[PDB]
Amino acid sequence: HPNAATSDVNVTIDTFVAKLKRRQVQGSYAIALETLQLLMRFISAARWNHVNDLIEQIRDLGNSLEKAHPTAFSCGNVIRRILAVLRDEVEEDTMSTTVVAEPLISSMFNLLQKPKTDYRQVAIQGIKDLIDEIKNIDEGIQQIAIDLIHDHEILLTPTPDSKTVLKFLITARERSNRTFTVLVTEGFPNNTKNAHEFAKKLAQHNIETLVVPDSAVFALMSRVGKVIIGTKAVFVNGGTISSNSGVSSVCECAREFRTPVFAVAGLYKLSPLYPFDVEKFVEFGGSQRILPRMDPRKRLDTVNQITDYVPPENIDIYITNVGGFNPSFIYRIAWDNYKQIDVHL
Amino acid sequence: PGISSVIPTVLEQSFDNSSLISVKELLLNKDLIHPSILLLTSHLAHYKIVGSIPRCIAMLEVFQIVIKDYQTPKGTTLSRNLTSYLSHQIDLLKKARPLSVTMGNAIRWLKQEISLIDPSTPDKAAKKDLCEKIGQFAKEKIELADQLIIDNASTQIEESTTIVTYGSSKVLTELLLHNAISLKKNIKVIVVDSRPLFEGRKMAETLRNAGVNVMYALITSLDTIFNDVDYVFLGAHSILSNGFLYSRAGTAMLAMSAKRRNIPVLVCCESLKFSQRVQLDSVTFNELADPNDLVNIDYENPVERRGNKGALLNQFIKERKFEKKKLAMENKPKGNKIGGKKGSEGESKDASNEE
Amino acid sequence: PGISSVIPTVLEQSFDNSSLISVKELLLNKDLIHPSILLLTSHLAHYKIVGSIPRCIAMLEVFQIVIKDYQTPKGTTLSRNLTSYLSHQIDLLKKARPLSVTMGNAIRWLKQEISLIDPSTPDKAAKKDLCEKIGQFAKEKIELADQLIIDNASTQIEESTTIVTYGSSKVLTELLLHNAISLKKNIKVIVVDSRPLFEGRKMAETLRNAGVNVMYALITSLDTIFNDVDYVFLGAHSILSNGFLYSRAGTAMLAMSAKRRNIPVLVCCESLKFSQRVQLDSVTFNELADPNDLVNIDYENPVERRGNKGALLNQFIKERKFEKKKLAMENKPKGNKIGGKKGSEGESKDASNEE
Repeated sequence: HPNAATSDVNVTIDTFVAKLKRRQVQGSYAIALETLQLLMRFISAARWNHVNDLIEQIRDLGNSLEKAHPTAFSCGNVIRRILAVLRDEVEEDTMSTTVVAEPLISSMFNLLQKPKTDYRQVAIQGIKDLIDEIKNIDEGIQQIAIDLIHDHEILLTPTPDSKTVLKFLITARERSNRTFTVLVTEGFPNNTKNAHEFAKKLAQHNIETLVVPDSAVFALMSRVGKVIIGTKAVFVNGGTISSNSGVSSVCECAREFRTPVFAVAGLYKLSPLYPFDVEKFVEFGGSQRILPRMDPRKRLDTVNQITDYVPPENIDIYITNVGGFNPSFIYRIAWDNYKQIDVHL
Repeated sequence: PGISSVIPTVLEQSFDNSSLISVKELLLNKDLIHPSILLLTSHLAHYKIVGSIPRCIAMLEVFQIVIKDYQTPKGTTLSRNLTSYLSHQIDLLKKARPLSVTMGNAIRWLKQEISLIDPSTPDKAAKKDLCEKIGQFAKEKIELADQLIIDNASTQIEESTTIVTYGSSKVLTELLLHNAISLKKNIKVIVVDSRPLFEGRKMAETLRNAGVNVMYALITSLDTIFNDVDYVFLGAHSILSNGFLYSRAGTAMLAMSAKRRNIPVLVCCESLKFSQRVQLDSVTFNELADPNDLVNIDYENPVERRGNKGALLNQFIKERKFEKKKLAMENKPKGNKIGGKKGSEGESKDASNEE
Repeated sequence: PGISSVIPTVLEQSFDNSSLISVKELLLNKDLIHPSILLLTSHLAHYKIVGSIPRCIAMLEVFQIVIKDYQTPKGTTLSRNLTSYLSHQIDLLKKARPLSVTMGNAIRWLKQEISLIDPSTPDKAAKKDLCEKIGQFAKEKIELADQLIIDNASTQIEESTTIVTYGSSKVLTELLLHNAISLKKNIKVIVVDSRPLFEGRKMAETLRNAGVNVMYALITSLDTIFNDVDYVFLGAHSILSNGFLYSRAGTAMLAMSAKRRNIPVLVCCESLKFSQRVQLDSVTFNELADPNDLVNIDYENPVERRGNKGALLNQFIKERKFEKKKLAMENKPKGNKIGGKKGSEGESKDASNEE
């Protein structure tokens, strides 16, 4: 379905699209919030009474959005979650309208063999619930994080950008008796300013700062205790796409020198799409912030990428609001909130 | 002698194996110091281009110049205070910035030469043959060695080659150029470079000036170009009698990656770069400059800007340290090509007795 | 009221988090305590036989006994100060020897039971049915599971065997005994012991009590031990949210050795022992004990020699510390034998939400 009714029925769809394409919007969380708001708007004014059709429309909407931007996934994920929420309710409803138990929460063979209400209010409530979840993940991660940090241990932190990760760090630092020193890589292309900001914030609280060049990790890794990330996108076979610069090489180094790798994670930040090739999911960067002047660019070839992908061979734990989980296991977690049908929309 | 100590930057709780600062801006210099040494010091202090090989050559040249300028006094003999002078110069160099193994070797050779010629021979005739012999030495233990390296590379490197490197090692540059214009072949040459220095950039520029297809690379994503890459040389500086390489920047990471993915890593060297001293980690003996090299927003080198950065003591504790020289590994750099032609770094000192 | 303070020996520097102190010899307490709990605590503290499997059973038995003895007061209902009593018991237990994962599970179950029948009932009807229920539960989730495990193991052996062993795993003792007796195969058993507590010795004794072909050795004596020999077995205490082997002491090294020397390892587990507490290291929370576990000079346990060592608090600058519970490497042990016969420990919490 195209954008024919979805322009005067709801107000700021075009604005949202613009924000997505031209990157007026800042923050994955913020994107998610915007998506939620859009969904709310869709719900409030428009009337349907027919449910399956509505669901299909929503799927189409989500799909189009996803196709609009091949590396921002939060928007998609939120929509998927909402779909999932709706679907179970619909299934429940059908059984009442018309008027068997499984070994666990979900069966496998049911996919091969043949299997007015205050629903709007429930839907409304769902969005609110989602919003609340998005607001207070940290109040659920807090007492799962302070379960794996000790004394006299060097802590490496590449890509420190989010308000979540910072807060996590702050909570740990509050218990100042717990001894930890912070090494922070600057992150060449984009992370630099952000890294500096993070360092400043650390200093504000009285947290010991060490500013790191990206070439110099091999020289530090043997002294590094525990490594924490604050990723953007979480995946199927265990790996992640992190918010830009210097993560692959770091991970390789860790693997070689055998180093523990923490990752701050959220299930809404987690994607059920499988990454199969480097040739697609890895997002490249601008040469504008490398070298001024364009006449040397005639013969040479500058190669740079913003956000980078991680193979699961390296990271080991995903500290969520639910708990820290294994990378060669997180698929189950995802499926406890997502499906195999809502994949290729 | 001048001014020592009284300088900014803390002692650093992490890494303090060598001292960190010195003499940059000249005032009250002694009335006997040769200007060439001073100028060299001034250069090295804020140097972009040179690293290991050309530095030594420059030093040699300077020494030759000094010798030319020197004549036997009426009171003091030819071997009376020369050695003292040399020592002073070495101390000045050390104060400025720590040195290389090749340099040490050269110094040793000079000392030997001082002993060899007896203080009774005609003075004019003495330095006549001295400067000739030094020139000969330079030709043999550098230029000839370089030639030999080139020829070694020639037999080994295949028809049509993609070569990936890091640094500013002049030998490698020469080799690349040779491959481009002299023997003539297809050369996809990729160079990597870090934040503080622009060695790689400079090399790329040089290659362009000779007309080569180049890819300019950075740390944040090396893998993106390998995952294709077939043959790789590293930034050679100094080998120890273990079988390692005390070398520049995150070359070690690259080497590791190479080891992981298909291919061995290889290095060319001069048969006088070798030491007999040994070490085994990037903590052992660190080569340091000021944490001021990374305050400015990148792009160029001399800029002067206003923004946010400029806090080494101002805010609530802020340490912004780095390294220049690190440890390259052993099991991976299997290739070594020298003045004695061939060998493995596993055979770490099989030419040190042969000399 | 109780007793705190006065602790033996120096507190070292690292691994400073868990309770390791205390009432070893009793001196004044609170006045309504049933002494069976206290006795049990005393036993557990100075125990040299217990190893994961039986402790929980013992605890259950004790609880049963308590229930049987329990008199409901003439005033207040069946659970008013009972909860307080239970809390006190727990506190005592912790003071003596930490609550394990199985113990936690048991506590949870008890709490559930308490909730199930809320205050409204008399005495000899409620507890009559409670005791029976709990017995039935014990019969179900424990003994039968063990039997199942045994029978799984029985098939797991094919033709011709030579094995190396460790640990006071009651189940493993049962297993090996079963092999010896009611399977009559060619079962060879090699035993490894440990200093903190003598489990290996006990195992050996048990083997003897059958008349088994037994070799015996220790943690270090292994390099010669493999010079035909295939199987290796371990006895884990608990598995967390992670799939990591959070068990007793000398396992991990052995496992590593086995991995290195070609033929893999298999461990056995129970379908109640899994936890939602998350950790990936030894340091987080460990069974830490008094250094008196390292005073004796070899051979046996009660000998007491005035040889070379016998002091701790007077030893200025000396940090004698040992660990009891470890966290073994995830990918190393291959097979795990729980209620659902066979599976990879990559399962971790596959039965945790299943409950």
